[PDB]
Amino acid sequence: PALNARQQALLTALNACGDEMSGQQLHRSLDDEASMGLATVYRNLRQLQQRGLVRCRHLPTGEALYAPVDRDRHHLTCVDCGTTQVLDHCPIHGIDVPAGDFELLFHTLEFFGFCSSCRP
Amino acid sequence: PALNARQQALLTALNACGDEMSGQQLHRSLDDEASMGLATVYRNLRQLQQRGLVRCRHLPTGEALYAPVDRDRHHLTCVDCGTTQVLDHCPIHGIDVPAGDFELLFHTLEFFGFCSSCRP
Amino acid sequence: PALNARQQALLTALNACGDEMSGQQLHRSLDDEASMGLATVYRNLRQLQQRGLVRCRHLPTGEALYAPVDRDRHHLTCVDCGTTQVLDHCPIHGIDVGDFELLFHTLEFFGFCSSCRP
Amino acid sequence: PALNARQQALLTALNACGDEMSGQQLHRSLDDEASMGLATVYRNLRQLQQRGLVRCRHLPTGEALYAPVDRDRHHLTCVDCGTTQVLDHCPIHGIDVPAGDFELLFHTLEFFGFCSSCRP
Ligand SMILES: [Zn+2]
Ligand SMILES: [Zn+2]
Ligand SMILES: [Zn+2]
Ligand SMILES: [Zn+2]
Ligand SMILES: [Zn+2]
Ligand SMILES: [Zn+2]
Ligand SMILES: [Zn+2]
Ligand SMILES: [Zn+2]
Ligand SMILES: [Zn+2]
Repeated sequence: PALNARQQALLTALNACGDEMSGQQLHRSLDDEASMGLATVYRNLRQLQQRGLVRCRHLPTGEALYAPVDRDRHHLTCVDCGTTQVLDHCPIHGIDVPAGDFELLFHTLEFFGFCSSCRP
Repeated sequence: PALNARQQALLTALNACGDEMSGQQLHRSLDDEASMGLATVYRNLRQLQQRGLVRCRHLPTGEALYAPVDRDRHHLTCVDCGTTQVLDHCPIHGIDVPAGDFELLFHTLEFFGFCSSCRP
Repeated sequence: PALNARQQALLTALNACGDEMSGQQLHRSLDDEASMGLATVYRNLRQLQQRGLVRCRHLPTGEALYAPVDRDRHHLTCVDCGTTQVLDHCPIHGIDVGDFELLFHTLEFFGFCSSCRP
Repeated sequence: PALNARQQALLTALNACGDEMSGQQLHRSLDDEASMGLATVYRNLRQLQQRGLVRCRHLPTGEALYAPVDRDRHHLTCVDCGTTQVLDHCPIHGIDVPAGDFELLFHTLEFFGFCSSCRP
């Protein structure tokens, strides 16, 4: 098929941001011309996800962050204080999973531990 | 300090399930001898997480699932229909983190694509 | 006979744990002073099994789980995802079964969980 | 799904043998027409196991033995010398588990003790 105007506006906003965006950040980024209700943002994000055009991950707090499917950024996160840093590059280096008759689009990879302040 | 009786009962239940459980599923799994209130389950889970004895991740739905920290099971999930399969083996088994005094506990690795039924 | 220090340390650890333990979990759980190589853990477990003091079962993927012989817990296991529930009671309690001396039984159920059933 | 030619060849060989077979025994049983690599045998057995079309049980040594899912044979085994005898019939007589939202396929039932030679 082809993208409706709301799906196109969300993909444009996700591409324009250098980072991931929460549903609320994405909602606040829309100007009058592109404006839609918050529930409409989430519905249209879900459709973009089902078409494999948007990726999602959750912070430890449960907040969802969205990005274009091609943005493959991974983090180290302290399980105590939640402090987080981005990895320089993806350590899988584009290698394929071993290969079950499943068409692969992307991976989320997140590392968890204790920062200097929190380590026992 | 050593693990109290409630912390031990939760670790036992998470080990016995062979996979992961939400806080509500963990609560429903406890036998008469291990049973405690739901708020007690959440408080004790949070403590186990902070001690690095339990790992947590979020499903695409935003539900939080818990497992023993050493249970390292990854999935393929269809972004269209939400069908999921567990991988028999971790494809990044033994990975080190690249580069200042951060103690690694675990990684979350999840693959997303289209299943046989959904692939265009 | 009587148990050597290594056999006693493994039986103590299996009794102290509220559930079954893999050989690797048992190995990691030992006190520093009683610690031994993983192959030594397996050799000593095999001796405890031969004396009828420890029971063993295998997960579908081949991992061995050990417990005191007296712990008679049975499971429902999904053959797809490996999700498991313990049965609250033994469903063959009181079952009947020359010169074979019976010590214990393993009883394990396999199927599809709600998520995996097509 | 449906069975590929390798899955069909393994099911045929397991049905043709009067009892259970290790992956290596199954591999050695295949004729020129049905032959495949050992790793292919294990991969295809694992798939059949996950689909509930073959049953698996482990000898005390850890060796995996496979059979058609409907073949329900149980044993008496000496824990000392490993000598084993088959039970003349299943004493559960097809009775169902008590009955959560779980579809039951089969049971493994194994008895353990000391043979005449072994009790000290
Ligand atoms: Zn921290
Ligand atoms: Zn990556
Ligand atoms: Zn690199
Ligand atoms: Zn699908
Ligand atoms: Zn892993
Ligand atoms: Zn399952
Ligand atoms: Zn029993
Ligand atoms: Zn014997
Ligand atoms: Zn039977």
